[PDB]
Amino acid sequence: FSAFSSSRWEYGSPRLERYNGLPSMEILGQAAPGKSTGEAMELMEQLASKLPTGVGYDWTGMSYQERLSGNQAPSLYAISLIVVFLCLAALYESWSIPFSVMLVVPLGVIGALLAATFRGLTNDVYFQVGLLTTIGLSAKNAILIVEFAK
Amino acid sequence: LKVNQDGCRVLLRDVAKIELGGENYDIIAEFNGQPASGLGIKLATGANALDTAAAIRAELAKMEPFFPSGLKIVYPYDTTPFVKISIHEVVKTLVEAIIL
Amino acid sequence: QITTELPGRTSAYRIAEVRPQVSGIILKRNFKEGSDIEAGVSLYQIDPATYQATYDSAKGDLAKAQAAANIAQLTVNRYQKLLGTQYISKQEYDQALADAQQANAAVTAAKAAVETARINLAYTKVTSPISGRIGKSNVTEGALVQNGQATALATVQQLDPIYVDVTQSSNDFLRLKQELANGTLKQENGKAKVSLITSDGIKFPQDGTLEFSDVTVDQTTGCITLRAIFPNPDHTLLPGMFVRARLEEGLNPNAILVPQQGVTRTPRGDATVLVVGADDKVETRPIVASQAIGDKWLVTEGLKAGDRVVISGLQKVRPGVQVKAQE
Amino acid sequence: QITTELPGRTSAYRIAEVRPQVSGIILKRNFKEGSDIEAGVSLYQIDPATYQATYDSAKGDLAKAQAAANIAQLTVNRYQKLLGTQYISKQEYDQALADAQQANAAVTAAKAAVETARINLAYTKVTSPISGRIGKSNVTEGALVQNGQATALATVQQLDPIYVDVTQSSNDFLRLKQELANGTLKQENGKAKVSLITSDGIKFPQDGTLEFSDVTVDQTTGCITLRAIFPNPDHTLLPGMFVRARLE
Repeated sequence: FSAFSSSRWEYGSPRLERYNGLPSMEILGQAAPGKSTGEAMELMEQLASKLPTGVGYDWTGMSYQERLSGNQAPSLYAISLIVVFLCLAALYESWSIPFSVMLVVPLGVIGALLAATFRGLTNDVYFQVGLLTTIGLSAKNAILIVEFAK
Repeated sequence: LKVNQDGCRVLLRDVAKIELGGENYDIIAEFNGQPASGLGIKLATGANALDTAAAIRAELAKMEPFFPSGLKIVYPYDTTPFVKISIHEVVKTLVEAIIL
Repeated sequence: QITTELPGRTSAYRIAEVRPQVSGIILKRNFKEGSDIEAGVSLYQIDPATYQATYDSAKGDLAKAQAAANIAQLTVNRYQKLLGTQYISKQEYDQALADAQQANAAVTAAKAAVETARINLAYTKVTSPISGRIGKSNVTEGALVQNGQATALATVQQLDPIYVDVTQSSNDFLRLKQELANGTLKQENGKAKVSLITSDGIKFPQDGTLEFSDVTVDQTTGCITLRAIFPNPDHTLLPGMFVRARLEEGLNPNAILVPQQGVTRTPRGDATVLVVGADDKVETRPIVASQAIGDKWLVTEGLKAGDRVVISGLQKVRPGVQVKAQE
Repeated sequence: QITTELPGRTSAYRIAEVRPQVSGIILKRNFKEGSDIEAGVSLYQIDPATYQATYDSAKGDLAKAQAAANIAQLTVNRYQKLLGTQYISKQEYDQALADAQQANAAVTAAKAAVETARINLAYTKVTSPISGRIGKSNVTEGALVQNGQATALATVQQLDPIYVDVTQSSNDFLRLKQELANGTLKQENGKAKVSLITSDGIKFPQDGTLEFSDVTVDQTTGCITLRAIFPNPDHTLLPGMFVRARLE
C-alpha cells in the first residue's frame, strides 16, 4: 500500500446525531433541586441568544411533554368550577345559593399542603388525585350538610 | 481519466463541462416578468386548515430574513383568501343574518 | 534496540551456463546429475583423433620444416664460410638465405598448426568453468552436438555463499538515508549481520552478512535491490524463497517512548500531549510524535526522562487544577 | 510568494548501453553491478585462444609475405644493377618487377590480416565505453554471445549532474505559456533554479538548475522535456524517481 499510500491523522466523532433529520448533539441536563426546568428553559434560551445565526434547538423528553404543555389543568379547574357551579345550581335549583359550598371547596387542600410539607413531598399526578379525593369527599360531605339543612 | 505511459494524464472534464444539474430542464414557469418558486402546499388527508394556514403565514414569518438579496415571497396561488375569506364572508353574512 | 523486518529476495552466489564448445558426437557423461561439480570437471567427451592426428602430424611437419630448414640453414652457413672469394654468388647467398626465411615461415606456420590443434585438442574435452552444485544432465551418451549452437548444456550455482538481493521500498530508503543521517545501528558501514527469518519459522542457525551501500534502483517501481552474500554450509536455501530478515537492534538508545494512552492527535493535523505543571495545575506541551513503537510512541520533541506525565484523571481535569501524583 | 509544484520524472545525465562487439563465449566478468566504472576498465573477457590462433596465424602469414617479398625484392635488387648489358635485359627484369608488385599484393593481404586480427584481438576483451556508474550485468560467464546482438551487456550511468523530464500536457501548456506570458517563471530565460521535492518531502539540500527554453513539444500530448540538469553530488538521486518540484 505504501507504494502509493500516504496517510495522516485528524478528528472525527463516532456517534454523530441528527434530530428530526437535523444536525444535532445530545445535550442532557438535570436541574438543581428546587428550580423548575422551565426556569432552565428561560436560562438556556436566553443563553441561546449567545448563539450564531442559523442555529436552533429543542427541548424534549418529558421536556417534550411540558414543551407541549406543562399544565392545561387550571383551564380544567376553571371549567370544573363552572360545571360544579351550574350542576349545583340545578341540585340547589337556586340562584347563587350553591356559592356557599364553593367556599368549602378549598378546605380540603389544607393537610394536603401542610402534611405534604411536614412529610416533605411535592406535586405530581398522585398529588393531583389527592386533591381530587379531598375535594370530592369533603365537598360531598358538605352536600350532605346543606342537603340536611335543605 | 486516461494517461499515457509517461503520465500524460487526463483530468476531468477536459472534454466536457461541469455545472449544477437541473434534474430536468423542462419546465418554464413565469410569474410576471420572470419565473419564481411557487410551492404547492397540498391538502393532507385529515388536514386541519385554518390555524394551519395562519401557521403557514407564520412559517413565512419564520423564514423571511434569511434570504439572498432580491428574493421575494408571494402567495401567487393560495386557497386561503378564497376559503378563509369565504368563511369570513359567508360566516360573517351568516351571523349578521342572525342579527337580522 | 529497534530495527525492521522485511521479506528478502535471495539469489544464489554463482550462476553459470554450460554450453557446447566444439562439435562432435558426445561419447560419455563423465559426471553425475544433481552432483557437486567443482571447476575443471571434464564434461562430455568428443573424439580427438582428427585433432590428434592433425596435431602430431603438424609437429612432424614442423620437424621436417626445421629439418630442411636446418640443412638449408647449414648451407647458408657454408656460404658464410665461402663468401670470401668468387666461389659462391651473392645472389645464391641471399637466395638460400631467403629460402631459409621461407622455410622458417613454414616453421612458424607449423607452430600455428600445433598451437591451433593444441587449443582445439583442449576443446575436445570439456571442463567445468567454475565450482558448485549442478542440476541434472541434459545430454546423454551417444548424442551429437555442434559447436556454437544456440542450445546450452547446463547451469551451476554456489550455495555456501549465497546472495540475498534485498527488495526494498523507495521512501524508506530515504529513511535509511535518515539512517545515513544516523549511522548508529549501522556498524562497520559497508557490511554487518542481519538475522534471517526463513520459511519454517526457525531462523537460519547463523544470521546473514548484510551489504549496506548498494545503489541498485528499479526503473519502474523503485523496488530497490540490495545484494547480500550470506553463509549456508548446508546448501539448503535456494535462490527465491522468499524469506524475511531484519537488521541488528538497534540505533541510539535515547528515544522518548510514551505509551499510547496520553497520546493525543490534538488539534486538527496536530498532536500534543498534556503534562502536569510543576505547580500541579496541568501544562500541555505540543510534541512531535513519531512512529508508534510497540505499545508506545516515539517522540522527538522536547521531553525528557522524569517529566511528570500523567495517566488517569485527565477528564475531571482541565488546565488550572492541582494534582496529587499516583502510579 | 513562490509558485506551483508539479511532478516530472528524473533521468540520468548520461547513460551508455554496453553492448558486445565480438561473437564468442563469455569468460571472466571483471566488475560488479551498481559500481563506479571508468572508461576503459575491463568488463568481461572472451576466451582469446581462438583469437590467439587467429593472431599468430596472421603473424605467421605476415612472415610468409615478408619471405616472398624478400625473394622478389632481392631479385629486383640483383636484376637492377646490370640492365642494358648482356647480363640482364628488360624482360626478366620486368618479370622480377611483376614478382615485386604481386609480392606487394601479398604484403597488402598480410597487413589486412594482421590489422584484422589485431582489431579483433582488441575486441576480445570487454572494456567500458565511458565512465560512470554501471547498471546490471545481463549474461553470466561461460555463455555464447554474439557481436552486434540485441542483448546489451550493461548500461552505465553518470550522475554528478542529473536530468528531470518535465511533462506537461497541451491543455495547460497554454497555462505554462500563461506564466511565460506573465514572464514570472522566466527571468534568466535559460536555466534558473527550482526547488526539488522528493518522496519524503525533505527536499534536496539545494535547488536544481531548471532549463526554460527547450520546450520539447510532443507530437501527441505536448508533454515537455525540459532537460532539467540538476546537481547530484550524492550520486544517489535515482534516475527513475517520479518526484516533484516547485519553481521560483
